[PDB]
Amino acid sequence: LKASSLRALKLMHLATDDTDENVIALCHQAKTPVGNTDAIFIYPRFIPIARKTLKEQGTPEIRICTSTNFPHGNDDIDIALAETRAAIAYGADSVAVVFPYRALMAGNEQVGFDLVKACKEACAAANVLLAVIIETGELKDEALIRKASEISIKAGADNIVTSTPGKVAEGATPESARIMMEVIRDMGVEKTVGFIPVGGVRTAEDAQKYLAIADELFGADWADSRHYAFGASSSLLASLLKALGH
Repeated sequence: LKASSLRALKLMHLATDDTDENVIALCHQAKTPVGNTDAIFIYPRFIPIARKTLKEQGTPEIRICTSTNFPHGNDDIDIALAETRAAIAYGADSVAVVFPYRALMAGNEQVGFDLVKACKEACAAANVLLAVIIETGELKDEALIRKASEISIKAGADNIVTSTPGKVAEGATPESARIMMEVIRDMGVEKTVGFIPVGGVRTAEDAQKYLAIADELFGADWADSRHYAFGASSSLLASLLKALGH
């Protein structure tokens, strides 16, 4: 439980609305007595001040993740793309674009493909990772979750993500995480696509079990910081630190 808790802590993308003050506190929160989270997750406009804060406290390696087409997942590619370009300009390490899940649910699979592909173009050129949030809690159905993951991967997603941080009453479940990870396995893209459960993981016990699914599916070496991340907040961090004696 200690080994798993330290491992999970180091995979966290820590999130808190964001304000200058909140974000500064978040950066400090990411540097713990036992090590640093891999990243923080914030709105694009706070990327410059977070980068400064991280540098000043001597943790320049803590990455900054953000989101676009957020939180609604509308089907306007031009807007999603503009937002993604802006996120890149602010200095994002990764952009998580929200998939147009309502469009998919209405039977339009093409727009999700074109949207993700356009954003991936723009991120790849800037050496920024593109994650895709499919919003499993809105899709609900296994087939829709599989299809959104597949479309996302075919369009070039670097990571597939369950849910939008903070989405009321919606988060990763062992079932959705399993489905999404099976898509990665089945499509043969484990080297190039990672997974991010957002929500659903509140305890050290939870984190241990989630990682066990990853280790089971892909072997124990797979879920490094590039291929797995816990998108979570203070509750999980606190639980992990307690498991570790803080």
